[PDB]
Amino acid sequence: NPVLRRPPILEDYVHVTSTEGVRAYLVLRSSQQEAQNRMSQMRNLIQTLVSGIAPATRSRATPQALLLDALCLLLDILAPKLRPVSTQLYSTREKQQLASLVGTMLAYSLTYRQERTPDGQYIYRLEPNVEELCRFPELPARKPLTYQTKQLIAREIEVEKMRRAEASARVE
Amino acid sequence: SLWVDKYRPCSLGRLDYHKEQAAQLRNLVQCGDFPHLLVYGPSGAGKKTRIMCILRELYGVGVEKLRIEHQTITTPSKKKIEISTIASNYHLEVNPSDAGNSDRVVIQEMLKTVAQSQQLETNSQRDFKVVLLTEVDKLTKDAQHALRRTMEKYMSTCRLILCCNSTSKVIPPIRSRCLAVRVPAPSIEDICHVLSTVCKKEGLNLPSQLAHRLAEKSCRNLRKALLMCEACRVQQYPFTADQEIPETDWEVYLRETANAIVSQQTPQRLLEVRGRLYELLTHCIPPEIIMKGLLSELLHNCDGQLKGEVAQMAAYYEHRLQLGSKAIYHLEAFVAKFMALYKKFMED
Amino acid sequence: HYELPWVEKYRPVKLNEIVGNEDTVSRLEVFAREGNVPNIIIAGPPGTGKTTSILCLARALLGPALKDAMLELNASNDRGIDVVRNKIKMFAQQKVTLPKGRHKIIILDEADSMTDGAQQALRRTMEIYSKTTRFALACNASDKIIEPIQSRCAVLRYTKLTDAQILTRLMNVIEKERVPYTDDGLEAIIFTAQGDMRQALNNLQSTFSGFGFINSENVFKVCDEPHPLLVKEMIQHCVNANIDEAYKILAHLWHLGYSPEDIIGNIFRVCKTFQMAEYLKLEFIKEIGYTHMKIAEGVNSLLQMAGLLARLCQKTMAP
Amino acid sequence: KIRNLPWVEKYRPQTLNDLISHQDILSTIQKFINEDRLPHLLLYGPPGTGKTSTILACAKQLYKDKEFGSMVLELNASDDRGIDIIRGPILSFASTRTIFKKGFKLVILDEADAMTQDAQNALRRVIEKFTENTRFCLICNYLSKIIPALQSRCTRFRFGPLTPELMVPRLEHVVEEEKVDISEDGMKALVTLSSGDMRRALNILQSTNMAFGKVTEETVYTCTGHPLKSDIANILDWMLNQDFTTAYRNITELKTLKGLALHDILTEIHLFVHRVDFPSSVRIHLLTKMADIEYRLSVGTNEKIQLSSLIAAFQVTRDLIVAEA
Amino acid sequence: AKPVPWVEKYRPKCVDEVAFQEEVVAVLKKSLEGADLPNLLFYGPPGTGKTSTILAAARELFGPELFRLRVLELNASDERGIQVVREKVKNFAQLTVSGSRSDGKPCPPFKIVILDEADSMTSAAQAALRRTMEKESKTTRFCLICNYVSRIIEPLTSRCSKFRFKPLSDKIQQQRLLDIAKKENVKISDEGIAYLVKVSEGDLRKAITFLQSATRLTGGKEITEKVITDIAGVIPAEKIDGVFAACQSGSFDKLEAVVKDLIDEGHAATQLVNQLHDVVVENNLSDKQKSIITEKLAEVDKCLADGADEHLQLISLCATVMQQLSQNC
Ligand SMILES: Nc1ncnc2c1ncn2[C@@H]1O[C@H](COP(=O)(O)OP(=O)(O)OP(O)(O)=S)[C@@H](O)[C@H]1O
Ligand SMILES: Nc1ncnc2c1ncn2[C@@H]1O[C@H](COP(=O)(O)OP(=O)(O)OP(O)(O)=S)[C@@H](O)[C@H]1O
Ligand SMILES: Nc1ncnc2c1ncn2[C@@H]1O[C@H](COP(=O)(O)OP(=O)(O)OP(O)(O)=S)[C@@H](O)[C@H]1O
Ligand SMILES: Nc1ncnc2c1ncn2[C@@H]1O[C@H](COP(=O)(O)OP(=O)(O)O)[C@@H](O)[C@H]1O
Ligand SMILES: [Mg+2]
Ligand SMILES: [Mg+2]
Ligand SMILES: [Mg+2]
Repeated sequence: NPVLRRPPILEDYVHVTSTEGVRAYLVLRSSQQEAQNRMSQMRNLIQTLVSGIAPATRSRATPQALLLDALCLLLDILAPKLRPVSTQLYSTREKQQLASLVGTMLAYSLTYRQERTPDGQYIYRLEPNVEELCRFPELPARKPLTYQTKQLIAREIEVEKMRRAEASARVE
Repeated sequence: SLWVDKYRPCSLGRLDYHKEQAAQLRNLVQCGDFPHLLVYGPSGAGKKTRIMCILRELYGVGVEKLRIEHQTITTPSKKKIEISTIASNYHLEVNPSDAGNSDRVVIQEMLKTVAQSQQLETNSQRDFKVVLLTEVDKLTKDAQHALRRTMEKYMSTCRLILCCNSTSKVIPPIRSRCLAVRVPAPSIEDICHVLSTVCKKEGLNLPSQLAHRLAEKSCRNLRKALLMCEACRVQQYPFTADQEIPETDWEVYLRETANAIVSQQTPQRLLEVRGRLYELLTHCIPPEIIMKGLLSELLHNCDGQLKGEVAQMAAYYEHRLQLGSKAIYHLEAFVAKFMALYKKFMED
Repeated sequence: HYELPWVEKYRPVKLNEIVGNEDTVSRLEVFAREGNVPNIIIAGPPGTGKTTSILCLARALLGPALKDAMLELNASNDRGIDVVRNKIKMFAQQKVTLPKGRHKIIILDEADSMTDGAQQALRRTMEIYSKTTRFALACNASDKIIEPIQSRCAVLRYTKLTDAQILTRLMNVIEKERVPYTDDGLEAIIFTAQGDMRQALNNLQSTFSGFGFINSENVFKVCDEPHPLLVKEMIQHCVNANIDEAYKILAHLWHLGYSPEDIIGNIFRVCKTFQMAEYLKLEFIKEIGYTHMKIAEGVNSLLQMAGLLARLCQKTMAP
Repeated sequence: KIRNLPWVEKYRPQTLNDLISHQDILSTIQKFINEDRLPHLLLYGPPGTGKTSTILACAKQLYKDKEFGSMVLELNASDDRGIDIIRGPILSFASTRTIFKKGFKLVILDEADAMTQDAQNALRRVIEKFTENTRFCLICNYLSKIIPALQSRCTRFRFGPLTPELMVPRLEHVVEEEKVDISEDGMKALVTLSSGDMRRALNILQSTNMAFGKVTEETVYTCTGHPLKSDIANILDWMLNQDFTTAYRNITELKTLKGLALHDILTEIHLFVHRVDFPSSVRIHLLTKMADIEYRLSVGTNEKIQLSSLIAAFQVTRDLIVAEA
Repeated sequence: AKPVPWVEKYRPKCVDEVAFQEEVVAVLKKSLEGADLPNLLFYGPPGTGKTSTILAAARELFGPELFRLRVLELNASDERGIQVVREKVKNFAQLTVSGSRSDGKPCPPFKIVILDEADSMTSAAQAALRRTMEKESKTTRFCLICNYVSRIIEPLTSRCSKFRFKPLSDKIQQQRLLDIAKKENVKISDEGIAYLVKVSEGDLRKAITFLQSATRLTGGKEITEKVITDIAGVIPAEKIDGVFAACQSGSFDKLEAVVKDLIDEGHAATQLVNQLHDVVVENNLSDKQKSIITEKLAEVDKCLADGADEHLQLISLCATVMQQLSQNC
């Protein structure tokens, strides 16, 4: 036993007592590659997404903060219920909501555009594809905006960009 | 501008919560001899909001006109690295963690270019310059050991407001020289008051039970609570007490992973949740947040004698994930250890 | 006249005397016997025999025309932006009479030190004058040679030398030099060789010059290795979970002034070839790598080596 | 004549018989000297064991005083040793003969483990091409800092540490030529904890005679440092004897009155731990915990928590040691 | 007449103003008289005056006109490599002592190297300084200052002679901050300043910087106990008692509530580890439980030093101390 109850006579010893107060003595003497490609492509998509953000809103949150909180619920903001009626027959509240939605699209620099399909029809989609960054394959589907609504949003974005150009012309 | 950008406070007095700390930081920066600040707390507490209020009190109304600067730095391996910084005429915010392992160079070269460069104007601009080194908890230790000598050789020229979430990842050599400013997260009543003030600023009417559910389902994160409140506003404008709040697809995926471990504990379900976790990882959510959400949804199902061991395992696997390089293997190890523990718990 | 060292004395002259990677050696011997060699870049660890193979191939292809059909450059030359334009290109345009199947040979040894602009300028000179001249380059790290230079040549990769290929040439040198030898000295000198022929030959020269007889203590005294018999005993004590005897070996090695990096490299090399259970070997290698990360990050002392020994003893009692 | 010099320079082994420990390497290099076949050498080992003394003794023996400047090219780390020096004075030294007397020359590169890698890869052709004209003595501290080609090009000599069984008469000669009274206990103190080499024992004696004038164990430990085994026995007696609060307050009293490091309290406690006959499982646990505390202290931790962890590692084992009986 | 950083104004200008360090004050005054100055080893606790005493000794020896030509103070605020101590210290040690004091004061015939904060040096960095110290000892002098003596290797501690630095009692340091705030025309009660010098744990410079930044925080008004806990990030003791009550309860729901509270209170996890350790060593827990809690605090501090998440490490530490506190319940 390395621990001695009796103290050593000739050899040096170091004492040891426990909490009870009892004395003792010692002796001193292909899924991974494709997933990595997908993650790299999505990181490049995130960098191109945050590169287009205006500097006034870029400092307010990190890319992690914008990705976790302000993308999917932002995607819920950007797709409200919109009736297929022209802008001349819209109400004042609908015009204000349209102006606010176009302003929030301009703040994040998101613009709809036309894309081609092999089936023979045209589709509308955002220039940064943020729908891959939010929706999951197992999630239940949601009704997207119609062709007329997305085309109206795109043309209102274009005329609002020209409105901002002429605003910068008249203030300067 | 969403509901997390159109409704942010301007000055320190305009905060809806932590008003006595706002008064303390107002008196701190009024004299002009303020030390290096280290702001910390949880995510969504109001840290960056209070840093912008501090910069709004320090300088004029010219701190909000931010610009983006792209700087190409040279590594010791002679490989050029682009870093994106936010700049102004009054301060400078750098996120060196985007440079990864080269962040020390951003400490050793970029910081000097803001510290050995004197201010061009001494009347409108004050005697010092503020450097917001954002997410310094994710910085390398060599960068922080190169940070102490830059912040103390040029005390009279540059100030550092280091923003982080964990000061424990910041070395105590930094924390000794700098003032620790703590930003607590708002309480449930504070989040309900913020949501009610936002809705009354938008002409809305928000039932108290729905505001309480929005506050409870955001884990005391005000940004996520405001964004899901706007999601509830868009989804159904007549606000009901039992309104389905749009839970995020990341959280729904973690819920389905938890219910998949509950329903069947087999290696093909392990491969399926590996696919779900890969889908989350390719969506670039950081794996610490994925581990936090997995544990938060996971312990709601486990028994009272099972919560602590799963929490300790989660902490160990998060530590090993931060120590290593690849996160999928450590997340798979966490899910495999949890399903082995559940199998042992349900089989006896 | 002075005696050359055995590294340069026993350099092979023919391709049949070159050992290691015998498929590439046979291909080069076929190209030397027949002719019409393509552009060749040889990459691998140093001491493999890239320069020797290039020299033997060039000698066997040329013969008497080595002073006119061969242009040899090394890292001691410039090989800058002017040498490629005004020395390589004029030799590519130089009319040299040669037999059929034989081309002019431009040896560019150690192409890692050559600049990127020189490699960009070399491309058109290699492509246009490939009917008359050929290019044979030797490099250690193949990433420094750019992609267009890599694509224009048949790139050969040489592996590390095994023990039998080293031992055959060592027995050849021993029989040519009449060196009295044993088996333990040979296995110790190929343990200290670690796949390097030149280091093995220099260690053999050191053993023959210092003592003249080949046993394990002689080579471990003149090559001053950390003596992997004691490291083997230390790993065996960590298998038996005896921290006292393993620490006595560690204190004996530490009293002699050995660095932590060298003793942990020797402990990794001994643990690689150890004889135990496979998963126990995996856990030991993982723990040794975990401690080697601590050593390579900067902190090293007797305390962390004692912790390595104690964790190796703990892994035995963790089933 | 008396000279105002340090005793590590005042008593220097000018000749090959004055060096003590490495008898076999000295005999081999004397055999190389006598028949003139001196090869390229690389000398390494623990610092302060007589490598620079050996190469300077060989240089002053093979080359005389009137011709030492034309034979020995000595460059150290204070001198710039870039590739311009490799292509300049070293290359022109190796490629030329001697003006005065015919013979081969010597190049010494002191502290050349911090050499630039381009210089190391450029010196290989200088060594091999001019091996008849000159030989190269590369002296370093670690073998890993040089390329394996330079390791193979020069014969390797590891100057080992001076053993306690042989380094006593050098101390006796120095203390006889200095006329200082010395005891056997002071001899044991100079032979045990003086880094295992005769590069500091002379400096220990010189600083002890500078500070006090008499060399005993009491006046050295109050002048050197490296706190006494009574103090370490007390700082471990608090951990293994008293309760956690009193032990923690007394050890932090010692560290906030004396000024002891926790890192070298760990080092000396670690050395003490193998002296103390702990049980094997208990010592395995203590070694794992102590190496964990050292690795924690190698990064940005709080030192007070690590001191409490060092106490707690023993507190765990207090009951175990007592109940083992 | 600008407000100076108030750790700089009350520094001792001479060696006579240094308190409680009687042996080294006598040795330094004998060196001022003209005696032989040995190589110094200043070792002791932080805040007791290792810096200002030798700086006032240099001010008395050389004055303002010869401070920049003879005195070299090295600290961790600049890069200290192997080549740095090979080149700069050895070249400055080989410089010639020239220039005399114009006010009639005698000048010592050597330079001074004040090596302050000498724990950041490695073994080879201190191994390089040895021949610099001894061969240039006629031209320069060395004063190795550390708060930790044995981190200097046995050679370089043997090349110099020690002088132990005595700590400060609580009553002597109370008065220092007392007068500082009195002169600054600022107000602080007795309980606040007593808890301040208790929290600082003997580091008088840390206490003075706490006083200055708390004066900045209050802006001229009363510095209360809550701002004293705020200025060091000190968690209130009832919140730590909140942890020790939620862990005595044995319920993981309240434990997660208080851990999410502390995370949502934004408290530093390292400071939480420090305060929990101080509370656990000032209490009456058994040795097995206290050892397990402190070892887990060290492991948690390692994981948080390597970058683990604050919430997960906090809930793991609080879960195992809940297990320890409810083990005997
Ligand atoms: N495979 C081999 N067979 C026989 N001798 C060899 C072999 N490899 C090397 N040698 C000997 O070692 C000497 C040096 O080999 P080298 O060809 O110079 O090494 P290397 O493979 O060219 O690597 P580097 O980059 O040139 S150092 C040769 O001159 C031979 O004496
Ligand atoms: N064998 C020895 N016998 C007697 N004195 C010795 C011996 N070896 C070293 N010394 C003493 O040590 C002093 C310095 O030795 P050096 O050879 O300069 O140290 P070193 O081996 O060069 O190590 P570094 O790397 O230069 S610190 C000499 O001046 C001698 O006084
Ligand atoms: N002995 C003393 N006499 C008078 N004032 C003192 C004394 N010690 C400390 N002080 C005062 O307290 C302050 C702290 O002293 P410092 O010299 O900064 O502490 P320190 O010695 O540097 O701590 P370390 O060990 O270097 S971290 C000084 O600036 C003085 O104002
Ligand atoms: N005092 C406050 N009043 C109103 N809204 C606030 C307040 N503090 C924070 N918020 C909101 O909460 C969110 C917190 O995000 P942020 O300020 O970036 O903190 P963090 O940096 O911790 O994420 C912001 O979007 C902000 O709009
Ligand atoms: Mg070659
Ligand atoms: Mg030397
Ligand atoms: Mg100090």
